[PDB]
Amino acid sequence: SAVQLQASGGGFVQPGGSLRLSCAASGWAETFGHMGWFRQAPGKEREFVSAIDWWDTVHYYADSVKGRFTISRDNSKNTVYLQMNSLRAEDTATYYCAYWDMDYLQNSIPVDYWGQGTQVTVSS
Amino acid sequence: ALGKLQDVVNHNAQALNTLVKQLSSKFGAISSVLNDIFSRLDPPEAEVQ
Amino acid sequence: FVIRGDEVRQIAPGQTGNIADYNYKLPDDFTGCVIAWNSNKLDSKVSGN
Repeated sequence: SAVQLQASGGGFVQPGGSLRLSCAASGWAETFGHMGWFRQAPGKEREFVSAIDWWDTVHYYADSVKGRFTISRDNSKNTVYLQMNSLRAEDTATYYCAYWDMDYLQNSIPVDYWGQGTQVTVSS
Repeated sequence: ALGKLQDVVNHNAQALNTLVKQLSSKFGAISSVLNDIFSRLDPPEAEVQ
Repeated sequence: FVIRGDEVRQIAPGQTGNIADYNYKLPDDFTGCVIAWNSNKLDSKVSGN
Protein backbone atom coordinates (compact mmCIF):
# COMPACT_ATOMS: atom_id res chain seq x y z
CA SER A 1 0.00 0.00 0.00
CA ALA A 2 1.01 3.64 -0.59
CA VAL A 3 -1.01 6.21 1.38
CA GLN A 4 -0.12 9.87 1.92
CA LEU A 5 -1.83 11.93 4.62
CA GLN A 6 -2.05 15.72 4.38
CA ALA A 7 -2.90 17.51 7.63
CA SER A 8 -4.20 21.05 7.97
CA GLY A 9 -5.08 23.28 10.90
CA GLY A 10 -3.64 24.31 14.23
CA GLY A 11 -2.23 27.40 15.92
CA PHE A 12 -2.58 29.50 19.07
CA VAL A 13 -5.97 29.71 20.80
CA GLN A 14 -7.65 30.89 24.04
CA PRO A 15 -8.92 28.38 26.63
CA GLY A 16 -12.46 27.18 26.09
CA GLY A 17 -12.46 28.08 22.39
CA SER A 18 -12.76 26.20 19.12
CA LEU A 19 -10.27 25.56 16.33
CA ARG A 20 -9.89 23.83 12.98
CA LEU A 21 -8.21 20.58 11.92
CA SER A 22 -8.73 18.38 8.86
CA CYS A 23 -6.88 15.45 7.29
CA ALA A 24 -6.98 14.30 3.66
CA ALA A 25 -5.77 10.95 2.34
CA SER A 26 -4.41 10.08 -1.10
CA GLY A 27 -2.93 7.08 -2.86
CA TRP A 28 -4.12 3.49 -2.62
CA ALA A 29 -4.53 1.13 0.33
CA GLU A 30 -5.67 -2.45 0.83
CA THR A 31 -9.19 -1.58 1.99
CA PHE A 32 -11.48 1.17 3.29
CA GLY A 33 -10.48 1.26 6.94
CA HIS A 34 -10.72 3.52 9.97
CA MET A 35 -9.14 6.92 10.48
CA GLY A 36 -8.19 8.59 13.75
CA TRP A 37 -6.16 11.26 15.51
CA PHE A 38 -3.22 10.82 17.88
CA ARG A 39 -2.09 13.28 20.55
CA GLN A 40 1.49 13.76 21.75
CA ALA A 41 2.05 15.99 24.76
CA PRO A 42 5.55 17.45 25.19
CA GLY A 43 7.54 15.17 27.48
CA LYS A 44 4.78 12.53 27.49
CA GLU A 45 3.77 9.51 25.40
CA ARG A 46 1.68 9.38 22.23
CA GLU A 47 -1.95 8.45 22.94
CA PHE A 48 -5.00 8.12 20.72
CA VAL A 49 -7.95 10.51 20.91
CA SER A 50 -10.64 8.87 18.73
CA ALA A 51 -11.31 6.73 15.66
CA ILE A 52 -14.03 6.91 13.00
CA ASP A 53 -14.91 4.31 10.40
CA TRP A 54 -14.74 5.37 6.77
CA TRP A 55 -18.49 5.14 6.17
CA ASP A 56 -19.34 7.25 9.27
CA THR A 57 -21.39 4.45 10.84
CA VAL A 58 -19.73 3.87 14.23
CA HIS A 59 -17.56 6.31 16.18
CA TYR A 60 -15.06 5.67 18.97
CA TYR A 61 -13.89 8.34 21.41
CA ALA A 62 -11.49 8.39 24.34
CA ASP A 63 -12.89 8.73 27.85
CA SER A 64 -10.91 11.94 28.40
CA VAL A 65 -12.44 13.83 25.46
CA LYS A 66 -15.93 12.35 25.27
CA GLY A 67 -18.66 14.94 24.83
CA ARG A 68 -16.09 17.58 23.86
CA PHE A 69 -14.49 16.43 20.57
CA THR A 70 -16.26 15.13 17.47
CA ILE A 71 -15.19 13.90 14.04
CA SER A 72 -17.14 13.80 10.76
CA ARG A 73 -16.42 13.19 7.07
CA ASP A 74 -16.78 15.09 3.82
CA ASN A 75 -19.27 14.10 1.13
CA SER A 76 -17.45 15.46 -1.94
CA LYS A 77 -13.78 15.91 -0.96
CA ASN A 78 -12.65 12.68 0.78
CA THR A 79 -11.30 14.69 3.72
CA VAL A 80 -12.01 13.93 7.37
CA TYR A 81 -12.97 16.86 9.59
CA LEU A 82 -13.10 17.28 13.35
CA GLN A 83 -14.52 19.91 15.69
CA MET A 84 -13.78 20.72 19.32
CA ASN A 85 -14.72 23.26 21.98
CA SER A 86 -14.16 24.05 25.66
CA LEU A 87 -10.43 23.63 25.13
CA ARG A 88 -8.33 23.44 28.29
CA ALA A 89 -4.64 23.96 29.00
CA GLU A 90 -3.70 20.28 28.62
CA ASP A 91 -4.80 20.35 24.96
CA THR A 92 -1.58 22.12 23.90
CA ALA A 93 0.10 19.24 22.07
CA THR A 94 0.98 17.77 18.67
CA TYR A 95 -1.77 16.04 16.69
CA TYR A 96 -1.35 13.48 13.90
CA CYS A 97 -3.97 11.96 11.61
CA ALA A 98 -3.52 8.22 11.12
CA TYR A 99 -5.07 5.64 8.79
CA TRP A 100 -5.95 2.15 10.03
CA ASP A 101 -6.17 -0.30 7.13
CA MET A 102 -8.64 -2.90 8.32
CA ASP A 103 -12.41 -3.13 8.16
CA TYR A 104 -13.14 -3.76 11.85
CA LEU A 105 -11.27 -1.93 14.60
CA GLN A 106 -10.18 -3.85 17.71
CA ASN A 107 -7.56 -1.71 19.46
CA SER A 108 -5.37 1.31 18.76
CA ILE A 109 -1.99 -0.41 19.26
CA PRO A 110 -1.24 -1.24 15.57
CA VAL A 111 -0.94 1.97 13.55
CA ASP A 112 -0.14 1.86 9.84
CA TYR A 113 0.87 5.39 8.84
CA TRP A 114 1.48 8.77 10.45
CA GLY A 115 1.09 12.35 9.31
CA GLN A 116 3.11 15.50 9.87
CA GLY A 117 2.80 16.85 13.39
CA THR A 118 0.32 19.70 13.87
CA GLN A 119 1.17 21.65 17.01
CA VAL A 120 -1.71 23.42 18.78
CA THR A 121 -1.09 25.76 21.72
CA VAL A 122 -3.71 27.13 24.12
CA SER A 123 -3.01 29.70 26.84
CA SER A 124 -4.08 33.11 28.11
CA ALA B 1 8.01 -64.12 38.80
CA LEU B 2 6.15 -63.29 35.56
CA GLY B 3 7.03 -59.60 35.49
CA LYS B 4 8.66 -59.52 32.06
CA LEU B 5 5.62 -60.80 30.17
CA GLN B 6 3.36 -58.71 32.41
CA ASP B 7 5.48 -55.76 31.33
CA VAL B 8 5.18 -56.30 27.58
CA VAL B 9 1.40 -55.97 27.70
CA ASN B 10 1.57 -53.09 30.16
CA HIS B 11 4.15 -51.29 28.03
CA ASN B 12 1.97 -51.64 24.95
CA ALA B 13 -1.59 -50.72 25.90
CA GLN B 14 -0.54 -47.72 27.99
CA ALA B 15 1.39 -46.28 25.06
CA LEU B 16 -1.62 -46.81 22.80
CA ASN B 17 -3.78 -45.03 25.36
CA THR B 18 -1.53 -41.97 25.26
CA LEU B 19 -1.82 -41.76 21.48
CA VAL B 20 -5.60 -41.69 21.81
CA LYS B 21 -5.49 -39.07 24.55
CA GLN B 22 -3.43 -36.62 22.50
CA LEU B 23 -6.25 -36.62 19.97
CA SER B 24 -7.93 -34.12 22.32
CA SER B 25 -4.97 -31.73 22.46
CA LYS B 26 -5.60 -28.22 21.16
CA PHE B 27 -2.12 -27.90 19.57
CA GLY B 28 -2.30 -24.13 19.96
CA ALA B 29 -5.51 -23.78 17.92
CA ILE B 30 -8.80 -22.38 19.25
CA SER B 31 -11.12 -25.37 18.73
CA SER B 32 -10.19 -29.06 18.72
CA VAL B 33 -13.33 -30.04 16.81
CA LEU B 34 -13.66 -29.10 13.16
CA ASN B 35 -17.10 -27.47 12.92
CA ASP B 36 -16.10 -24.62 15.25
CA ILE B 37 -12.89 -24.11 13.28
CA PHE B 38 -14.78 -24.18 9.97
CA SER B 39 -18.27 -22.68 10.33
CA ARG B 40 -17.48 -20.01 12.91
CA LEU B 41 -14.37 -18.68 11.12
CA ASP B 42 -13.59 -17.76 7.52
CA PRO B 43 -11.87 -20.65 5.66
CA PRO B 44 -8.96 -18.56 4.27
CA GLU B 45 -7.49 -18.16 7.78
CA ALA B 46 -9.06 -21.37 9.11
CA GLU B 47 -6.80 -23.38 6.82
CA VAL B 48 -3.79 -22.36 8.93
CA GLN B 49 -5.47 -23.63 12.11
CA PHE C 1 -20.20 -2.75 -12.38
CA VAL C 2 -21.53 0.16 -10.20
CA ILE C 3 -22.29 -0.50 -6.49
CA ARG C 4 -23.54 1.33 -3.34
CA GLY C 5 -20.50 2.48 -1.33
CA ASP C 6 -20.89 0.21 1.72
CA GLU C 7 -21.47 -2.87 -0.51
CA VAL C 8 -17.75 -2.92 -1.55
CA ARG C 9 -17.21 -5.02 1.65
CA GLN C 10 -19.38 -7.79 0.07
CA ILE C 11 -17.27 -8.31 -3.12
CA ALA C 12 -14.85 -10.79 -1.39
CA PRO C 13 -14.72 -14.64 -1.05
CA GLY C 14 -17.05 -16.02 1.60
CA GLN C 15 -19.04 -12.81 2.02
CA THR C 16 -22.84 -12.76 2.11
CA GLY C 17 -25.53 -10.16 1.48
CA ASN C 18 -27.83 -9.24 -1.40
CA ILE C 19 -25.07 -8.43 -3.93
CA ALA C 20 -23.14 -11.49 -2.74
CA ASP C 21 -26.13 -13.79 -3.16
CA TYR C 22 -28.36 -12.68 -6.06
CA ASN C 23 -26.11 -10.44 -8.14
CA TYR C 24 -22.40 -11.35 -8.01
CA LYS C 25 -20.72 -14.24 -6.18
CA LEU C 26 -16.98 -14.92 -5.89
CA PRO C 27 -15.55 -18.44 -5.53
CA ASP C 28 -13.64 -19.28 -2.38
CA ASP C 29 -10.49 -20.10 -4.39
CA PHE C 30 -10.50 -16.81 -6.30
CA THR C 31 -7.19 -15.29 -7.40
CA GLY C 32 -6.81 -11.90 -8.99
CA CYS C 33 -7.36 -8.25 -8.12
CA VAL C 34 -10.15 -5.82 -7.29
CA ILE C 35 -10.14 -2.08 -8.00
CA ALA C 36 -12.77 0.16 -6.46
CA TRP C 37 -13.09 3.97 -6.64
CA ASN C 38 -15.83 6.52 -5.83
CA SER C 39 -17.65 8.06 -8.79
CA ASN C 40 -20.08 10.50 -7.18
CA LYS C 41 -19.12 13.18 -9.71
CA LEU C 42 -20.19 11.17 -12.78
CA ASP C 43 -22.54 8.32 -11.86
CA SER C 44 -24.60 10.49 -9.48
CA LYS C 45 -26.58 13.60 -10.37
CA VAL C 46 -28.68 16.11 -8.47
CA SER C 47 -31.24 15.53 -11.26
CA GLY C 48 -31.64 11.88 -10.24
CA ASN C 49 -29.90 8.80 -11.64
